[PDB]
Amino acid sequence: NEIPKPVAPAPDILRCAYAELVVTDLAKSRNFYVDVLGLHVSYEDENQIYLRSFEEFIHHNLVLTKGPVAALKAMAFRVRTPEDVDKAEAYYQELGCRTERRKDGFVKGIGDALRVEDPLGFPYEFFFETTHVERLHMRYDLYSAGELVRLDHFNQVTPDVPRGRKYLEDLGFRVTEDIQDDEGTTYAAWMHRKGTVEDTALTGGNGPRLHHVAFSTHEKHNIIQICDKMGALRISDRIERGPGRHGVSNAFYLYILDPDNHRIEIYTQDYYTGDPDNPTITWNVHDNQRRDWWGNPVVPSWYTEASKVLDLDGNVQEIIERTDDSELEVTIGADGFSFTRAGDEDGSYHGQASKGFKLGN
Amino acid sequence: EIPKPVAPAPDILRCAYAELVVTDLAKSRNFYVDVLGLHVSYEDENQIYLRSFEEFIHHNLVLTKGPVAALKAMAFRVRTPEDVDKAEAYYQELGCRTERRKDGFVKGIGDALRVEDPLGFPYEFFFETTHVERLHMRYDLYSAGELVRLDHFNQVTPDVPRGRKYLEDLGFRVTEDIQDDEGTTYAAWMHRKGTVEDTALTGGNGPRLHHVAFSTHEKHNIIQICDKMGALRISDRIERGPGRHGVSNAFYLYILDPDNHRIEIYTQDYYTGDPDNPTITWNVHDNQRRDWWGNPVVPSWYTEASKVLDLDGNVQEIIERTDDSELEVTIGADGFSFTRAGDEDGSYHGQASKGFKLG
Amino acid sequence: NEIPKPVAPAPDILRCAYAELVVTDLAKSRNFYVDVLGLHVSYEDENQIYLRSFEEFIHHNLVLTKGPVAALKAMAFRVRTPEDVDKAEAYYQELGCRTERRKDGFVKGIGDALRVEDPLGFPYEFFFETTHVERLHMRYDLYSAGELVRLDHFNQVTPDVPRGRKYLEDLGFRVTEDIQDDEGTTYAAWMHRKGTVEDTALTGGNGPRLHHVAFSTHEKHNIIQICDKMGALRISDRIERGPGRHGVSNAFYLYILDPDNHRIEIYTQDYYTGDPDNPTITWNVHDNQRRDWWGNPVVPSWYTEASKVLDLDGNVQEIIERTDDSELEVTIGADGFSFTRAGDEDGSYHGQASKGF
Amino acid sequence: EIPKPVAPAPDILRCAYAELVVTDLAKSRNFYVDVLGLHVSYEDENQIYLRSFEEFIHHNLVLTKGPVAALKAMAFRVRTPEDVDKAEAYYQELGCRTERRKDGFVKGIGDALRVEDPLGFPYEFFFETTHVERLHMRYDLYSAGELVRLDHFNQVTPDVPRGRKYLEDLGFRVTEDIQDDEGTTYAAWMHRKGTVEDTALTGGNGPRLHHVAFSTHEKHNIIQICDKMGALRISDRIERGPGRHGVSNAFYLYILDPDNHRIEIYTQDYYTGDPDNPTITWNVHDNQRRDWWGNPVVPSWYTEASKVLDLDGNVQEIIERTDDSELEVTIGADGFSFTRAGDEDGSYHGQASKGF
Ligand SMILES: O=C(O)Cc1ccc(O)c(O)c1
Ligand SMILES: O=C(O)Cc1ccc(O)c(O)c1
Ligand SMILES: [Ca+2]
Ligand SMILES: [Cl-]
Ligand SMILES: [Cl-]
Ligand SMILES: [Fe+2]
Ligand SMILES: [Fe+2]
Ligand SMILES: [Fe+2]
Ligand SMILES: [Fe+2]
Repeated sequence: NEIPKPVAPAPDILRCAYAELVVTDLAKSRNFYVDVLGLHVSYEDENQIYLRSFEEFIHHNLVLTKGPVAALKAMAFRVRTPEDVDKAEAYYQELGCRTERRKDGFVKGIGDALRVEDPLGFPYEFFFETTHVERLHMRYDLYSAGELVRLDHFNQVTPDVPRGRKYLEDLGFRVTEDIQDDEGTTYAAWMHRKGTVEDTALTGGNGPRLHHVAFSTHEKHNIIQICDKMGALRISDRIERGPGRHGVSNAFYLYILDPDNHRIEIYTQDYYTGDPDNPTITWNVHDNQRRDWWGNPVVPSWYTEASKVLDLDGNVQEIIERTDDSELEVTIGADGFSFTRAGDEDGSYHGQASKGFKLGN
Repeated sequence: EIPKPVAPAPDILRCAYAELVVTDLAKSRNFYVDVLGLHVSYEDENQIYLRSFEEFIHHNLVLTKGPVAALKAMAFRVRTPEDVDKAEAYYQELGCRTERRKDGFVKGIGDALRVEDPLGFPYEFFFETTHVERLHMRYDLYSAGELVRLDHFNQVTPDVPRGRKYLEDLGFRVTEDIQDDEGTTYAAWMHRKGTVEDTALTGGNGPRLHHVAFSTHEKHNIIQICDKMGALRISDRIERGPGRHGVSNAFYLYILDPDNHRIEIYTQDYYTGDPDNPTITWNVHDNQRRDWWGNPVVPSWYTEASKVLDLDGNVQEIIERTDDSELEVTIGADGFSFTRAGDEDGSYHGQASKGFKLG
Repeated sequence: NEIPKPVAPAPDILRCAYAELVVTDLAKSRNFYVDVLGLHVSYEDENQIYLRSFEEFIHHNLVLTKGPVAALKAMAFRVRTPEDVDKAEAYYQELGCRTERRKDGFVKGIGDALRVEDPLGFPYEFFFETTHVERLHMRYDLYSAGELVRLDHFNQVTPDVPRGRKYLEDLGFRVTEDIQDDEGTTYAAWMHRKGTVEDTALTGGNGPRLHHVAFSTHEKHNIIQICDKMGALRISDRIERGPGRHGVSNAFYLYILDPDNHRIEIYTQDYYTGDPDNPTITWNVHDNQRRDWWGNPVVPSWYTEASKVLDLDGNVQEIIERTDDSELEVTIGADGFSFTRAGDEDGSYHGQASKGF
Repeated sequence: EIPKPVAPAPDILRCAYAELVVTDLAKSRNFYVDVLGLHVSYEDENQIYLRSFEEFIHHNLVLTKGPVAALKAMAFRVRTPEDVDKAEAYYQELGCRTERRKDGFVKGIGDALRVEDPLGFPYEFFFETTHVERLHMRYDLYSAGELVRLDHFNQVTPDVPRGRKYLEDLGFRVTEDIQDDEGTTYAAWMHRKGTVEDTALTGGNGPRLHHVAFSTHEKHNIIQICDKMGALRISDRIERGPGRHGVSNAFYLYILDPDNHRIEIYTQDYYTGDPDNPTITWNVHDNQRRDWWGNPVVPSWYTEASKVLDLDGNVQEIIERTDDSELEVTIGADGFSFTRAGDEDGSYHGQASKGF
């Protein structure tokens, strides 16, 4: 059921800014994000770790908060002015959503902040005020071979992609690419404020769940190094998918799994989307170069597994099942189909994945 | 067992070129020149002679039109003219068929010996070759995917220790191999030129040619070949990869030519030229041995390979492997692999890694 | 003399979009930009070549226009809406600047467009409407080892940097980085709309002149390849400066010279500036890591040479002399000084450039 | 000329390590370990032993505390234990001073011969060495600037042809050199291991050690060294580069340690292992021979180099080059260079390139 456009003006959103993830063992999670991935510690204590990327000047891009149930607690967007936090509150109230306003922040290093249970069941935060820290962008004495330089985007699993898409468009996100079929189904969409392919993205599936948080690197070899290091640490089982070239976004990518199975994407070298008539690219769901441009098969966990999300009380949001067709099922499932060249039987796949693989039992 | 000759082994420098029989010369040319960017040393209606960016000998690859795609010769350069005579005496003592041509079998090679070796493979040994313009600083020509050297061959043969011993007598030194705990050898890598490999043995029905490998300068050059193949909408000819190898530590990719000949693109293995270079043995169930990142080995990699010819140009008969199959013991329905030895977490039973089973 | 802030609202400027460069030999220029640099032809004829980068979808990033005097004819910024072109027109009219509007464009592939002689003497164009073309961002069948992927920025030589900076700020550009000394002089400033370090930048010097136009690559090796190719073509003398790591911007860079001596920068991997309180970085002019972070010396030509610019009638703009201190003189001239570590005599340079020259 | 011994030459595999005397061990450690990321094989209060990422022999660099910074030994590994005996006979026949230590001069080397060679350089030959963990897949340790192998040495010596013929007799093959039309040789590069160089000769006053070179995997690893040096505010210790070489075709950088020992970082030269590997001669006036992009060579690169020690640890006396100077004929007041031979456009007279 369609989400109405409020009369109240949308807040002016700059970018994705940070996620707060609940984690079950804080020391194990620190080992992953600090020792394996090289994120920089802005603050920590016995309950939380606050981490930032190489080029960041706001207080953090990631808060790890200890709790009993691993989940997304908030995805936070920075807004352009303090007054945009008021606009966000009015906007979401008009939408009939539950909201919570804290003048001195939910997490350290953030000031006046609004959290909301959005119409798709996701916990969004909007804030302007944040504690500036040392921007480490020229600290090459600290630079790692796998350095994560920026927070890039979030990706959300939600059952009805068009419903979500219209709501985000009204909030001022522009869709850059999407995946559809010839029968009216949308499987995924990507949308931005900051002028890259994405600040958030919708993946069709049971939800609300958080698919991933993405960080970028400077160069492709930096992503290769993360893989290499995970091999040396004998944690290659935590590399879920990749590395690859995306069709959607044209980025070089890797997906890995934190100790609570929160999925992290490492990403580089997408393209500029800031013009308001930026061409929207629609890929057909059966095109086997859409997700991995080289045609490598998409691991089934990538479609089925995602993180729980919390409501404003800290309880897990109940999952609503997708009734639209499943991307997994129509591409690599038993009645699935994919092609390399449209209309060519050669290099097509019927009821199995590419490259000689089938879905595991 | 293959006996060690009394005659001295030829001093082999390196792998030098392969002659591949191809069925459609123009389609093969499109692949090797237009897609992969190899440099033409000579061509006519019957053959295309190709070299890599840094080569100075006449060629690294000869594509010969013929009725049945196959490997016709894998050629090693020897240190001196006299080493061709040494190769001839050596293989005659082994009781192999040999053929000697004072003026070469292909253009740009002089005095050369071809043999049907004890494993059924057509080896060539030569010294003399026509030098060409070494293109190593021709950055006006350099591709985003530039292939810079010929690196190695890889041969499929049923009995790896038997082949390994024979190659050792020939002066190749084993760098890495893959074994299990009950004494089966699945693969071995061996060199002359001070890299991980000049040729390599993969256990399987043979003789078949598994692949020919070319290097690039950097990892991104390999990524570009993938990217270009997607743009050309030939991603279905990317067989496996890209990845980081366990064995060799090289960054890699496997692609298939129009006759299904497999080409590896490879970079950044390590120096093995010291005589006590430490050998590395990997367990066959170690899921990081082939792809260090644990990505699954596609089953065609284990099953498919090119035919090889005898000196008459007929296809060599295949002999079946009786030792255990790497595919079966790792990714088949009774297969298993681990991430950490002894740890059930990150182990895979009856399927491949990353959530796939065999198609 | 301070440029006043209009009552009229500023246009919403998205980004630098294209430059129109007058060149004297269209074929020689084509050889440089297409054959050497690999830019993509959107359109050409006997008078003009329209070129774009690998990831662009608007008609072009660079127009080469044959003419008698090599010069910048227009530096063009795209605005957010058609109504922003009206805003630009009112804004510059209130500034008392000469303006010209053409509903059907000045160059092919651009629709309704306003050109102005701006208060610093530069020919700015603002436009929204443009013909979309095939975006080549996944055409890896065409991708060059030196591929130029985006237009990034322009850099302008102007005698009074503070005066220009205030005007650009009023127009909506935000200063990301600058170079000053301890005596109240500003030598350079960088400023943006699109959320990178720069869409345009001001270099203190006699002006108006165009210092350079900059294009991006994906990776540092792509810039190295441009140098390697120029060596192979035996045109290494057209490499002016670099490659290097910038202090200001933190980008990896290269400066080369086209056949009419128009300077092109190749640039990669600066940082995100889109937050409105993005911290502004000020360097001291004597800091020998401010321009090349590795302390490589800046050749004098980089400071003294720059392209002519045209007025709306196509005539060369008269050059006004800088009276503020010269960055060349104070760092590498006879009485110049630079340091590696502030306050350390070791690694400092008196009356000469770094690294032995 | 240095006569060829009748005794057989030792079979030399490769350059293996250098022993550098340093004046302040902790400062040197900071440079080679904390800045450059070399891996500790052993240390104590007098010495630090260091290796590159892909090495399995005990070390590639030994830093020894001493009163005067100098090269103490440049060591080549030989193929067999018997090659040490061959090296001893060979240098004895040459009339050179030698010292054999059956248990080595430095830790992790066994039976070793040091010699004061005919050019005044302290060479070591050894086979026996303690194997260590080869770190080539320890990506948990890998630095953004990782030094992966020892590549070569470069020696300053007054008479390049004399040194070249000596090295050829020892089995080194020349790959590239720089000459002029009058017949002067200014520099030569020569190898055993099938790369462009294991050692190289630069014309100048000598014996002095010009540099020791380490390789990286990729060009960005070299860029990272420069960026790191910037961040550490020691950019003044970047001497020359980064660049593409003409000779060798390698991507390069030169930096200076705390005692002004020069280290090259190098990647992506070409294969030279075939015995008829084509030799490349550049003209000294060709401005792309050293830096392919035509960037000027700073005078310090031609004039400055490290002292070397004799076997008593005293500094070797230096012999002045009497052949023409490459500095003088290219960038000095009467020098010149060209971009394109015969073209005055892109030529530099009495001046280096690019405006200096
Ligand atoms: O299959 C793997 O990944 C192991 C391996 C290593 C080096 C090679 O050259 C090769 O062809 C295969
Ligand atoms: O000076 C130059 O640039 C030539 C050169 C090539 C290879 C080397 O290893 C070296 O030290 C110097
Ligand atoms: Ca359908
Ligand atoms: Cl995807
Ligand atoms: Cl600069
Ligand atoms: Fe993503
Ligand atoms: Fe291989
Ligand atoms: Fe610039
Ligand atoms: Fe060197």
